[PDB]
Amino acid sequence: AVRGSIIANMLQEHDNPFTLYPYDTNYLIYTQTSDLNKEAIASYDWAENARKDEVKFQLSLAFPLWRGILGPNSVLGASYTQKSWWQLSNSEESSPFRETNYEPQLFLGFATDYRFAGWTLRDVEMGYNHDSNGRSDPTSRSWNRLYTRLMAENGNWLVEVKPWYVVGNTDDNPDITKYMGYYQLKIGYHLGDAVLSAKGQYNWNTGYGGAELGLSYPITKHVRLYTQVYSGYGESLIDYNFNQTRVGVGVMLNDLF
Ligand SMILES: CCCCCCCCO[C@@H]1O[C@H](CO)[C@@H](O)[C@H](O)[C@H]1O
Ligand SMILES: CCCCCCCCO[C@@H]1O[C@H](CO)[C@@H](O)[C@H](O)[C@H]1O
Repeated sequence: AVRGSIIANMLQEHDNPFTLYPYDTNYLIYTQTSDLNKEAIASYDWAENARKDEVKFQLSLAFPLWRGILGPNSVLGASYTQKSWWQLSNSEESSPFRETNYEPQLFLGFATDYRFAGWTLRDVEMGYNHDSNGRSDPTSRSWNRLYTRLMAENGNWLVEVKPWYVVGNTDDNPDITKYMGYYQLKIGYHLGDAVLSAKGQYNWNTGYGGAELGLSYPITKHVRLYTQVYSGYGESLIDYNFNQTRVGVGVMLNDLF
């Protein structure tokens, strides 16, 4: 199976066409943020009654569009990642959604076997990424990136680097690279069935950035208990230039590996 190998997983054909493939993690946690960005969402009619406690979730799927496109162990794929912040408890304002980040990708991935002194480069993926919050001005955030995702493992460790280059219109947030940087590092450690993870981005030039620490353990064969702690800038597109520390607990399907 090869833990956390996204590309190798996509090559494994499913009998039922409706059985999709996981790309990033899939979870639904009840959170509590340190500070809520009302300044950015001031245009909303419920902005003032915004609660610091929100239901946060992430949906992430991969769709193999063409296997073996560039030889065996290669694939032309697509993926969809959605992160949503929901003011569920806020019954006073009809439980509105504060932000949703739609993140579809089109890539060319390869399942590899390169040795790096104990480590093994399992995935090499290169593609285009679109990320917008589907909002109308002034609360509209959006940016496009061309990237490369590398994944390597070493026993109970997993490391994934994802450098990128911004392409296209950045008018909705001209300085988004100031807070996001030029790459994303992800680390995962397997302590038996417990999975510890780290995911962050950092601009070494400006000093801005954010990080995410997570810990899961299986409830059953498919679901897991997940605890997350984000801290820094760029949690969501609307909060790309807003700093906050968020803690949440909930359920998770798949983790890093
Ligand atoms: C490494 C393989 C990458 C496959 C992703 C296909 C991206 C096609 O997508 C196109 O990419 C262009 C890049 O300059 C953009 O200018 C276009 O707006 C976008 O539609
Ligand atoms: C395979 C390992 C790839 C690591 C990706 C790191 C790339 C991030 O590197 C960044 O590049 C920018 C443009 O040159 C510089 O301005 C930044 O100072 C630098 O941090």
